[PDB]
Amino acid sequence: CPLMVKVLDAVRGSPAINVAVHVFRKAADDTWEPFASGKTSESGELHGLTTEEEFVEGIYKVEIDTKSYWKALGISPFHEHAEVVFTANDSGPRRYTIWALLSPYSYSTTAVVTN
Amino acid sequence: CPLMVKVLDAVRGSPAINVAVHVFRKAADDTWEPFASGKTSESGELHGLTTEEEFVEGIYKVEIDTKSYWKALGISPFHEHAEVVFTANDSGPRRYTIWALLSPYSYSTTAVVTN
Amino acid sequence: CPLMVKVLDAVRGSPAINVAVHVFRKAADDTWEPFASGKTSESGELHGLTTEEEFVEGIYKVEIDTKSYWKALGISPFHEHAEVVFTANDSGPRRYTIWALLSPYSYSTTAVVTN
Amino acid sequence: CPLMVKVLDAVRGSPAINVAVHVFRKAADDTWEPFASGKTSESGELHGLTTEEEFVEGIYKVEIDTKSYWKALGISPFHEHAEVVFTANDSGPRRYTIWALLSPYSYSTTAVVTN
Ligand SMILES: [Cl-]
Ligand SMILES: [Cl-]
Repeated sequence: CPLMVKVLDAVRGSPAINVAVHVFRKAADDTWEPFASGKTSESGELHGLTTEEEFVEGIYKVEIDTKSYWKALGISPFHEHAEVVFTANDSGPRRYTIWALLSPYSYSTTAVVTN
Repeated sequence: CPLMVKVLDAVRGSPAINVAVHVFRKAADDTWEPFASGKTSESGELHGLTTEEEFVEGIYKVEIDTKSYWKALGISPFHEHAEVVFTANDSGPRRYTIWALLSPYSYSTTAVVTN
Repeated sequence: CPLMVKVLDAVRGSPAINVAVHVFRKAADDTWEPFASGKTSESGELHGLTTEEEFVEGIYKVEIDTKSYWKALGISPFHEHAEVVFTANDSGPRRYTIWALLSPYSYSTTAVVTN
Repeated sequence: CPLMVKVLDAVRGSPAINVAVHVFRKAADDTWEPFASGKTSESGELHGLTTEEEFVEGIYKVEIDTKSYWKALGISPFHEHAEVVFTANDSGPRRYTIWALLSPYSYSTTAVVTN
Protein backbone atom coordinates (compact mmCIF):
# COMPACT_ATOMS: atom_id res chain seq x y z
CA CYS A 1 0.00 0.00 0.00
CA PRO A 2 2.08 2.95 -1.28
CA LEU A 3 -0.47 5.76 -0.75
CA MET A 4 -2.94 5.98 2.15
CA VAL A 5 -5.13 8.83 3.35
CA LYS A 6 -6.46 9.34 6.88
CA VAL A 7 -8.96 12.10 7.72
CA LEU A 8 -10.00 13.30 11.20
CA ASP A 9 -12.85 15.60 12.28
CA ALA A 10 -11.60 18.23 14.85
CA VAL A 11 -15.20 19.34 15.78
CA ARG A 12 -16.53 15.87 16.70
CA GLY A 13 -13.19 14.25 17.70
CA SER A 14 -13.74 11.35 15.38
CA PRO A 15 -12.61 9.86 12.08
CA ALA A 16 -14.09 11.80 9.12
CA ILE A 17 -16.21 9.04 7.48
CA ASN A 18 -17.36 8.75 3.84
CA VAL A 19 -15.17 11.66 2.70
CA ALA A 20 -14.51 11.69 -1.07
CA VAL A 21 -10.82 11.74 -2.09
CA HIS A 22 -9.57 12.31 -5.68
CA VAL A 23 -5.93 11.75 -6.72
CA PHE A 24 -4.48 13.35 -9.88
CA ARG A 25 -1.08 13.01 -11.53
CA LYS A 26 0.52 15.89 -13.52
CA ALA A 27 0.90 14.92 -17.23
CA ALA A 28 3.74 16.01 -19.69
CA ASP A 29 1.40 18.79 -21.01
CA ASP A 30 1.22 20.19 -17.37
CA THR A 31 -2.49 19.22 -16.96
CA TRP A 32 -3.92 17.23 -14.00
CA GLU A 33 -4.93 13.73 -15.04
CA PRO A 34 -7.30 11.59 -12.89
CA PHE A 35 -5.26 8.86 -11.18
CA ALA A 36 -7.36 7.28 -8.40
CA SER A 37 -10.29 8.02 -6.10
CA GLY A 38 -12.26 6.63 -3.18
CA LYS A 39 -14.11 7.39 0.07
CA THR A 40 -12.81 7.19 3.67
CA SER A 41 -13.99 4.20 5.76
CA GLU A 42 -15.55 4.18 9.26
CA SER A 43 -12.04 4.58 10.62
CA GLY A 44 -11.50 7.69 8.41
CA GLU A 45 -8.98 5.71 6.29
CA LEU A 46 -8.68 5.23 2.57
CA HIS A 47 -6.58 2.23 1.47
CA GLY A 48 -6.01 0.60 -1.94
CA LEU A 49 -5.97 3.78 -4.04
CA THR A 50 -3.03 2.50 -6.09
CA THR A 51 -0.29 -0.16 -6.43
CA GLU A 52 3.52 -0.07 -6.39
CA GLU A 53 3.46 -0.75 -10.21
CA GLU A 54 1.05 2.10 -11.05
CA PHE A 55 2.44 4.68 -8.56
CA VAL A 56 5.41 5.86 -10.61
CA GLU A 57 7.39 9.10 -10.11
CA GLY A 58 5.47 12.27 -10.71
CA ILE A 59 3.74 15.25 -9.20
CA TYR A 60 0.51 14.21 -7.48
CA LYS A 61 -2.47 16.10 -6.09
CA VAL A 62 -4.74 14.60 -3.40
CA GLU A 63 -8.00 16.55 -3.31
CA ILE A 64 -10.13 15.91 -0.20
CA ASP A 65 -13.78 16.92 -0.60
CA THR A 66 -14.15 18.68 2.76
CA LYS A 67 -17.01 20.97 1.56
CA SER A 68 -19.39 18.03 0.89
CA TYR A 69 -18.35 16.49 4.27
CA TRP A 70 -19.30 19.67 6.26
CA LYS A 71 -22.46 20.25 4.17
CA ALA A 72 -23.66 16.71 5.03
CA LEU A 73 -23.23 17.73 8.77
CA GLY A 74 -25.21 21.02 8.27
CA ILE A 75 -22.12 23.27 8.58
CA SER A 76 -21.28 25.86 5.84
CA PRO A 77 -17.47 25.54 5.61
CA PHE A 78 -14.89 27.93 4.29
CA HIS A 79 -12.79 25.69 1.96
CA GLU A 80 -13.95 23.97 -1.22
CA HIS A 81 -11.54 21.09 -0.43
CA ALA A 82 -8.19 20.31 1.20
CA GLU A 83 -5.48 20.04 -1.55
CA VAL A 84 -2.17 18.19 -0.98
CA VAL A 85 0.36 18.58 -3.88
CA PHE A 86 3.69 16.72 -3.78
CA THR A 87 6.44 15.05 -5.82
CA ALA A 88 6.32 11.27 -5.23
CA ASN A 89 9.06 8.60 -5.62
CA ASP A 90 11.72 11.10 -6.89
CA SER A 91 14.53 9.09 -5.14
CA GLY A 92 12.87 5.66 -5.55
CA PRO A 93 9.62 4.12 -4.23
CA ARG A 94 8.27 5.33 -0.91
CA ARG A 95 5.10 4.69 1.11
CA TYR A 96 3.08 7.83 1.80
CA THR A 97 0.43 8.43 4.48
CA ILE A 98 -1.42 11.75 4.04
CA TRP A 99 -3.15 12.93 7.26
CA ALA A 100 -5.78 15.66 7.12
CA LEU A 101 -7.33 17.24 10.25
CA LEU A 102 -10.54 19.11 9.47
CA SER A 103 -12.38 22.08 11.00
CA PRO A 104 -15.04 24.26 9.25
CA TYR A 105 -12.65 27.23 8.72
CA SER A 106 -9.34 25.38 8.90
CA TYR A 107 -7.42 22.28 7.90
CA SER A 108 -3.98 20.79 8.55
CA THR A 109 -2.21 18.20 6.49
CA THR A 110 0.86 16.12 7.29
CA ALA A 111 2.74 13.48 5.37
CA VAL A 112 4.50 10.44 6.81
CA VAL A 113 7.00 9.11 4.27
CA THR A 114 8.60 5.69 4.86
CA ASN A 115 11.10 3.58 2.89
CA CYS B 1 -8.12 45.51 2.53
CA PRO B 2 -10.46 42.60 1.68
CA LEU B 3 -7.87 39.82 1.35
CA MET B 4 -4.69 39.46 3.44
CA VAL B 5 -2.27 36.56 3.79
CA LYS B 6 -0.09 35.82 6.85
CA VAL B 7 2.50 33.04 6.83
CA LEU B 8 4.45 31.64 9.82
CA ASP B 9 7.49 29.32 9.94
CA ALA B 10 7.09 26.54 12.61
CA VAL B 11 10.82 25.41 12.35
CA ARG B 12 12.40 28.83 12.97
CA GLY B 13 9.55 30.34 15.05
CA SER B 14 9.29 33.38 12.87
CA PRO B 15 7.22 35.05 10.14
CA ALA B 16 7.83 33.29 6.78
CA ILE B 17 9.55 36.13 4.82
CA ASN B 18 9.74 36.60 1.03
CA VAL B 19 7.29 33.76 0.36
CA ALA B 20 5.68 33.93 -3.10
CA VAL B 21 1.85 33.97 -3.01
CA HIS B 22 -0.35 33.61 -6.13
CA VAL B 23 -4.13 34.26 -6.14
CA PHE B 24 -6.32 32.82 -8.91
CA ARG B 25 -10.03 33.23 -9.66
CA LYS B 26 -12.04 30.43 -11.32
CA ALA B 27 -13.18 31.49 -14.81
CA ALA B 28 -16.38 30.38 -16.73
CA ASP B 29 -14.38 27.66 -18.62
CA ASP B 30 -13.50 26.14 -15.14
CA THR B 31 -9.80 27.11 -15.45
CA TRP B 32 -7.83 29.11 -12.92
CA GLU B 33 -7.05 32.65 -14.01
CA PRO B 34 -4.26 34.75 -12.37
CA PHE B 35 -5.90 37.39 -10.13
CA ALA B 36 -3.18 38.81 -7.84
CA SER B 37 0.25 37.91 -6.45
CA GLY B 38 3.05 39.13 -4.24
CA LYS B 39 5.69 38.17 -1.70
CA THR B 40 5.29 38.17 2.11
CA SER B 41 7.00 41.06 3.98
CA GLU B 42 9.47 40.92 6.93
CA SER B 43 6.37 40.40 9.14
CA GLY B 44 5.24 37.42 6.98
CA GLU B 45 2.28 39.50 5.72
CA LEU B 46 1.00 40.21 2.27
CA HIS B 47 -1.31 43.26 2.01
CA GLY B 48 -2.86 45.10 -0.96
CA LEU B 49 -3.45 42.04 -3.15
CA THR B 50 -6.85 43.35 -4.28
CA THR B 51 -9.61 45.97 -3.72
CA GLU B 52 -13.26 45.82 -2.62
CA GLU B 53 -14.29 46.66 -6.25
CA GLU B 54 -12.23 43.87 -7.85
CA PHE B 55 -12.82 41.17 -5.22
CA VAL B 56 -16.27 40.02 -6.29
CA GLU B 57 -18.01 36.76 -5.30
CA GLY B 58 -16.46 33.73 -7.01
CA ILE B 59 -14.13 30.78 -6.33
CA TYR B 60 -10.55 31.72 -5.42
CA LYS B 61 -7.31 29.82 -4.94
CA VAL B 62 -4.41 31.14 -2.85
CA GLU B 63 -1.23 29.21 -3.73
CA ILE B 64 1.68 29.66 -1.27
CA ASP B 65 5.08 28.68 -2.73
CA THR B 66 6.26 26.68 0.29
CA LYS B 67 8.72 24.48 -1.68
CA SER B 68 10.88 27.45 -2.82
CA TYR B 69 10.72 28.85 0.77
CA TRP B 70 12.11 25.62 2.35
CA LYS B 71 14.68 25.09 -0.42
CA ALA B 72 16.02 28.66 0.17
CA LEU B 73 16.58 27.63 3.85
CA GLY B 74 18.33 24.31 2.87
CA ILE B 75 15.43 22.17 4.15
CA SER B 76 13.92 19.23 2.21
CA PRO B 77 10.14 19.85 1.93
CA PHE B 78 7.21 17.58 1.09
CA HIS B 79 4.59 19.83 -0.53
CA GLU B 80 5.01 21.68 -3.86
CA HIS B 81 2.91 24.50 -2.28
CA ALA B 82 0.10 25.17 0.25
CA GLU B 83 -3.23 25.60 -1.64
CA VAL B 84 -6.27 27.37 -0.09
CA VAL B 85 -9.45 27.13 -2.27
CA PHE B 86 -12.63 28.93 -1.17
CA THR B 87 -15.76 30.77 -2.27
CA ALA B 88 -16.00 34.48 -1.49
CA ASN B 89 -19.62 35.21 -0.38
CA ASP B 90 -21.23 38.66 0.20
CA SER B 91 -23.00 38.19 3.54
CA GLY B 92 -22.62 41.78 4.74
CA PRO B 93 -19.22 43.53 5.10
CA ARG B 94 -16.28 41.05 5.08
CA ARG B 95 -12.42 40.94 5.28
CA TYR B 96 -10.58 37.61 4.67
CA THR B 97 -7.31 36.81 6.34
CA ILE B 98 -5.71 33.52 5.21
CA TRP B 99 -3.36 32.24 7.80
CA ALA B 100 -0.76 29.51 6.98
CA LEU B 101 1.59 27.76 9.48
CA LEU B 102 4.43 25.97 7.73
CA SER B 103 6.57 22.94 8.54
CA PRO B 104 8.64 20.89 6.02
CA TYR B 105 6.17 17.94 5.98
CA SER B 106 3.03 19.70 7.19
CA TYR B 107 0.97 22.86 6.92
CA SER B 108 -2.13 24.26 8.54
CA THR B 109 -4.36 26.93 7.16
CA THR B 110 -7.18 28.91 8.68
CA ALA B 111 -9.41 31.66 7.47
CA VAL B 112 -10.37 34.59 9.67
CA VAL B 113 -13.48 36.27 8.24
CA THR B 114 -14.49 39.51 10.01
CA ASN B 115 -17.04 42.31 9.64
CA CYS C 1 5.65 44.38 24.46
CA PRO C 2 7.71 41.23 25.17
CA LEU C 3 4.86 38.69 25.38
CA MET C 4 1.66 38.72 23.29
CA VAL C 5 -1.01 36.08 22.81
CA LYS C 6 -3.24 35.69 19.73
CA VAL C 7 -6.09 33.17 19.63
CA LEU C 8 -8.16 32.09 16.59
CA ASP C 9 -11.40 30.07 16.37
CA ALA C 10 -11.26 27.38 13.58
CA VAL C 11 -15.07 26.60 13.80
CA ARG C 12 -16.32 30.17 13.34
CA GLY C 13 -13.35 31.51 11.31
CA SER C 14 -12.80 34.41 13.63
CA PRO C 15 -10.59 35.76 16.42
CA ALA C 16 -11.37 33.91 19.70
CA ILE C 17 -12.82 36.82 21.79
CA ASN C 18 -12.97 37.13 25.60
CA VAL C 19 -10.80 34.05 26.14
CA ALA C 20 -9.19 33.91 29.59
CA VAL C 21 -5.38 33.59 29.50
CA HIS C 22 -3.23 32.90 32.59
CA VAL C 23 0.60 33.18 32.62
CA PHE C 24 2.64 31.42 35.33
CA ARG C 25 6.37 31.45 36.08
CA LYS C 26 8.10 28.40 37.62
CA ALA C 27 9.34 29.20 41.15
CA ALA C 28 12.41 27.71 43.01
CA ASP C 29 10.16 25.11 44.79
CA ASP C 30 9.14 23.83 41.24
CA THR C 31 5.55 25.14 41.60
CA TRP C 32 3.79 27.42 39.17
CA GLU C 33 3.34 30.97 40.41
CA PRO C 34 0.76 33.38 38.87
CA PHE C 35 2.65 35.95 36.74
CA ALA C 36 0.08 37.73 34.53
CA SER C 37 -3.41 37.22 33.11
CA GLY C 38 -6.09 38.79 30.96
CA LYS C 39 -8.79 38.19 28.39
CA THR C 40 -8.40 38.32 24.58
CA SER C 41 -9.82 41.43 22.84
CA GLU C 42 -12.28 41.67 19.89
CA SER C 43 -9.24 40.95 17.66
CA GLY C 44 -8.40 37.78 19.68
CA GLU C 45 -5.26 39.51 21.02
CA LEU C 46 -3.93 39.95 24.50
CA HIS C 47 -1.35 42.75 24.89
CA GLY C 48 0.37 44.31 27.93
CA LEU C 49 0.66 41.11 29.98
CA THR C 50 4.17 42.05 31.17
CA THR C 51 7.17 44.42 30.72
CA GLU C 52 10.78 43.98 29.60
CA GLU C 53 11.88 44.56 33.26
CA GLU C 54 9.56 41.91 34.75
CA PHE C 55 9.91 39.28 31.99
CA VAL C 56 13.23 37.77 33.01
CA GLU C 57 14.66 34.40 31.87
CA GLY C 58 12.83 31.45 33.45
CA ILE C 59 10.23 28.77 32.64
CA TYR C 60 6.76 30.09 31.79
CA LYS C 61 3.35 28.52 31.23
CA VAL C 62 0.59 30.20 29.20
CA GLU C 63 -2.75 28.54 30.00
CA ILE C 64 -5.60 29.37 27.58
CA ASP C 65 -9.09 28.65 28.99
CA THR C 66 -10.45 26.91 25.90
CA LYS C 67 -13.10 24.86 27.77
CA SER C 68 -14.98 27.97 29.05
CA TYR C 69 -14.67 29.50 25.52
CA TRP C 70 -16.37 26.49 23.80
CA LYS C 71 -18.98 26.08 26.55
CA ALA C 72 -19.98 29.79 26.13
CA LEU C 73 -20.62 28.98 22.40
CA GLY C 74 -22.68 25.80 23.23
CA ILE C 75 -19.99 23.45 21.86
CA SER C 76 -18.77 20.30 23.66
CA PRO C 77 -14.94 20.55 23.96
CA PHE C 78 -12.24 17.98 24.70
CA HIS C 79 -9.43 19.90 26.41
CA GLU C 80 -9.68 21.63 29.82
CA HIS C 81 -7.31 24.31 28.36
CA ALA C 82 -4.46 24.82 25.85
CA GLU C 83 -1.10 24.85 27.75
CA VAL C 84 2.10 26.40 26.28
CA VAL C 85 5.24 25.76 28.44
CA PHE C 86 8.57 27.30 27.41
CA THR C 87 11.86 28.78 28.59
CA ALA C 88 12.45 32.49 27.97
CA ASN C 89 16.13 32.92 26.89
CA ASP C 90 18.06 36.22 26.45
CA SER C 91 19.78 35.74 23.09
CA GLY C 92 19.74 39.40 22.05
CA PRO C 93 16.52 41.48 21.78
CA ARG C 94 13.36 39.29 21.69
CA ARG C 95 9.51 39.55 21.50
CA TYR C 96 7.36 36.39 21.96
CA THR C 97 4.03 35.97 20.26
CA ILE C 98 2.13 32.80 21.26
CA TRP C 99 -0.33 31.86 18.61
CA ALA C 100 -3.18 29.35 19.32
CA LEU C 101 -5.67 27.94 16.75
CA LEU C 102 -8.68 26.35 18.43
CA SER C 103 -11.08 23.57 17.49
CA PRO C 104 -13.34 21.62 19.92
CA TYR C 105 -11.16 18.45 19.83
CA SER C 106 -7.87 19.96 18.69
CA TYR C 107 -5.52 22.89 19.09
CA SER C 108 -2.30 24.07 17.53
CA THR C 109 0.17 26.46 19.02
CA THR C 110 3.17 28.22 17.58
CA ALA C 111 5.64 30.69 18.91
CA VAL C 112 6.88 33.61 16.84
CA VAL C 113 10.13 34.94 18.33
CA THR C 114 11.44 38.14 16.70
CA ASN C 115 14.24 40.66 17.19
CA CYS D 1 -6.72 -0.23 25.00
CA PRO D 2 -8.51 2.84 26.41
CA LEU D 3 -5.72 5.41 26.00
CA MET D 4 -3.23 5.54 23.11
CA VAL D 5 -0.77 8.22 22.03
CA LYS D 6 0.60 8.76 18.52
CA VAL D 7 3.35 11.29 17.80
CA LEU D 8 4.51 12.55 14.37
CA ASP D 9 7.57 14.61 13.39
CA ALA D 10 6.57 17.46 10.94
CA VAL D 11 10.26 18.27 10.05
CA ARG D 12 11.26 14.73 8.98
CA GLY D 13 7.79 13.48 7.92
CA SER D 14 8.06 10.44 10.10
CA PRO D 15 6.78 8.92 13.34
CA ALA D 16 8.43 10.58 16.37
CA ILE D 17 10.28 7.57 17.89
CA ASN D 18 11.39 7.00 21.51
CA VAL D 19 9.48 10.05 22.78
CA ALA D 20 8.82 9.98 26.56
CA VAL D 21 5.15 10.33 27.58
CA HIS D 22 3.96 10.86 31.20
CA VAL D 23 0.28 10.60 32.21
CA PHE D 24 -1.02 12.19 35.45
CA ARG D 25 -4.44 12.10 37.08
CA LYS D 26 -5.77 15.02 39.21
CA ALA D 27 -6.25 13.94 42.87
CA ALA D 28 -8.98 15.18 45.38
CA ASP D 29 -6.39 17.66 46.82
CA ASP D 30 -6.07 19.20 43.24
CA THR D 31 -2.47 17.90 42.78
CA TRP D 32 -1.23 15.92 39.74
CA GLU D 33 -0.55 12.30 40.62
CA PRO D 34 1.61 10.04 38.37
CA PHE D 35 -0.68 7.60 36.55
CA ALA D 36 1.27 5.95 33.70
CA SER D 37 4.26 6.50 31.42
CA GLY D 38 6.10 5.06 28.44
CA LYS D 39 8.02 5.79 25.22
CA THR D 40 6.71 5.87 21.62
CA SER D 41 7.61 2.88 19.40
CA GLU D 42 9.17 2.87 15.90
CA SER D 43 5.72 3.66 14.57
CA GLY D 44 5.47 6.70 16.91
CA GLU D 45 2.77 4.87 18.95
CA LEU D 46 2.42 4.26 22.65
CA HIS D 47 0.04 1.43 23.62
CA GLY D 48 -0.69 -0.29 26.95
CA LEU D 49 -0.43 2.79 29.19
CA THR D 50 -3.48 1.70 31.19
CA THR D 51 -6.46 -0.70 31.41
CA GLU D 52 -10.25 -0.25 31.38
CA GLU D 53 -10.26 -1.10 35.17
CA GLU D 54 -7.59 1.47 36.13
CA PHE D 55 -8.72 4.28 33.76
CA VAL D 56 -11.58 5.64 35.87
CA GLU D 57 -13.24 9.07 35.52
CA GLY D 58 -11.03 12.02 36.24
CA ILE D 59 -9.03 14.88 34.86
CA TYR D 60 -5.90 13.62 33.10
CA LYS D 61 -2.76 15.28 31.78
CA VAL D 62 -0.64 13.69 29.03
CA GLU D 63 2.80 15.33 29.01
CA ILE D 64 4.86 14.63 25.87
CA ASP D 65 8.59 15.27 26.32
CA THR D 66 9.13 17.14 23.04
CA LYS D 67 12.19 19.09 24.32
CA SER D 68 14.28 15.91 24.86
CA TYR D 69 13.10 14.63 21.42
CA TRP D 70 14.35 17.78 19.57
CA LYS D 71 17.56 17.98 21.68
CA ALA D 72 18.42 14.38 20.66
CA LEU D 73 18.09 15.60 16.97
CA GLY D 74 20.37 18.67 17.61
CA ILE D 75 17.50 21.20 17.40
CA SER D 76 16.91 23.74 20.26
CA PRO D 77 13.09 23.78 20.48
CA PHE D 78 10.74 26.33 21.91
CA HIS D 79 8.43 24.20 24.14
CA GLU D 80 9.42 22.24 27.24
CA HIS D 81 6.75 19.64 26.33
CA ALA D 82 3.35 19.25 24.68
CA GLU D 83 0.61 19.11 27.42
CA VAL D 84 -2.85 17.61 26.77
CA VAL D 85 -5.34 18.11 29.69
CA PHE D 86 -8.83 16.57 29.52
CA THR D 87 -11.73 15.08 31.49
CA ALA D 88 -11.96 11.34 30.73
CA ASN D 89 -14.94 8.93 31.01
CA ASP D 90 -17.36 11.61 32.39
CA SER D 91 -20.35 9.95 30.57
CA GLY D 92 -19.01 6.37 30.82
CA PRO D 93 -15.92 4.58 29.42
CA ARG D 94 -14.45 5.81 26.16
CA ARG D 95 -11.35 4.96 24.11
CA TYR D 96 -9.05 7.92 23.55
CA THR D 97 -6.34 8.38 20.89
CA ILE D 98 -4.20 11.49 21.48
CA TRP D 99 -2.36 12.65 18.31
CA ALA D 100 0.52 15.11 18.56
CA LEU D 101 2.22 16.67 15.50
CA LEU D 102 5.59 18.19 16.36
CA SER D 103 7.71 21.05 14.95
CA PRO D 104 10.56 22.88 16.79
CA TYR D 105 8.45 26.04 17.46
CA SER D 106 4.98 24.52 17.21
CA TYR D 107 2.78 21.57 18.07
CA SER D 108 -0.79 20.45 17.36
CA THR D 109 -2.80 17.94 19.31
CA THR D 110 -6.04 16.20 18.43
CA ALA D 111 -8.17 13.67 20.23
CA VAL D 112 -10.20 10.87 18.66
CA VAL D 113 -12.82 9.68 21.15
CA THR D 114 -14.73 6.45 20.41
CA ASN D 115 -17.43 4.50 22.30
CL1 LIG E 1 -25.01 34.38 -2.48
CL1 LIG F 1 21.40 31.50 28.93
